[PDB]
Amino acid sequence: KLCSLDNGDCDQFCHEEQNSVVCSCARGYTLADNGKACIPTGPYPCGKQTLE
Amino acid sequence: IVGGQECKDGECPWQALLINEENEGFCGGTILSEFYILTAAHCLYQAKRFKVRVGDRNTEQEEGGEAVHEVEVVIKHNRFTKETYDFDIAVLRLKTPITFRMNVAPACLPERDWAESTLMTQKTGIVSGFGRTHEKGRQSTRLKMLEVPYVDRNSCKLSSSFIITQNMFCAGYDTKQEDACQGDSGGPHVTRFKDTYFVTGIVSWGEGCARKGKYGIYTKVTAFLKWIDRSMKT
Ligand SMILES: Nc1noc2ccc(-n3nc(C(F)(F)F)c4c3C(=O)N(c3ccc(-c5ccccc5CN5CC[C@@H](O)C5)cc3)CC4)cc12
Repeated sequence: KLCSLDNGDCDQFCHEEQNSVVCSCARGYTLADNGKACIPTGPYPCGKQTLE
Repeated sequence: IVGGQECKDGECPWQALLINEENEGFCGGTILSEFYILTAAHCLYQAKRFKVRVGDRNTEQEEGGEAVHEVEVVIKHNRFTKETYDFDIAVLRLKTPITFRMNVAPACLPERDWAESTLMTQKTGIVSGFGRTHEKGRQSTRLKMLEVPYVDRNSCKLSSSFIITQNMFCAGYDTKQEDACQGDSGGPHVTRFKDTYFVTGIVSWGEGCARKGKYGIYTKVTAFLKWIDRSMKT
């Protein structure tokens, strides 16, 4: 199932390497330690509506 | 935009507006980074000398967060033709960097394969702009956004009087009165995935607006991701 099942639990980009899920993130984000979540490096990361 | 709603504070921070020497908006754009705007190639003919305004929601008032940026380099896809409206895409390098803030921030560029199978297979995307609120109306003074369904590609080509190329996709409604319109051209079509908004399209053209049996035609960003990447190093 992998990427096809709920985006492989990735926050953003998902692809399959050797039959396993690999997550990655847009520029301005860093992959979290769990290898799934994407963490913004600045105050205005791309794709976020501005609130603060 | 016909129908839909006003972008509320901070809601559409990646929207840019191409303004002519009379300081009026004629087309939209999407903020890609501090130096780069994405818009449509056909917009480059809609004025002789233009600049890019960001952070604006209401063109009748100076809200305070607005900034105008001169265009340093125009990068127009050399395959674009008014005959076909294929390859309707351009990137603009700005002379000065955009400072991100309330109502000013980039949309994400997705990866191709992921975007194709995950973003464009969602129900809908979001288009925004200052364009006409009716096919015969004037430009909007307020920034608007509209949720628009992705349209099946077969249905898309049947509905069209013009050849829908592989660089184009349809979005909108069969009959409901919601659509993009003249003046929205060049602007953002974005798709949401877990509260993060990725650029998926460029408002391109349409047989009038909100018309029965007709959809909005958008430039398929995923087919130009490599090209965009290269333009952003130019
Ligand atoms: N529904 C939408 N989504 O995004 C849009 C962005 C702009 C507009 N638009 N508004 C109006 C107005 F009726 F208000 F004038 C017009 C348009 C618009 O593009 N025309 C249009 C129609 C067909 C083509 C086209 C499509 C494919 C290939 C070539 C062409 C150009 N040719 C030159 C001769 C012309 O007949 C055909 C280009 C523009 C209509 C006006 C609608 C939409």
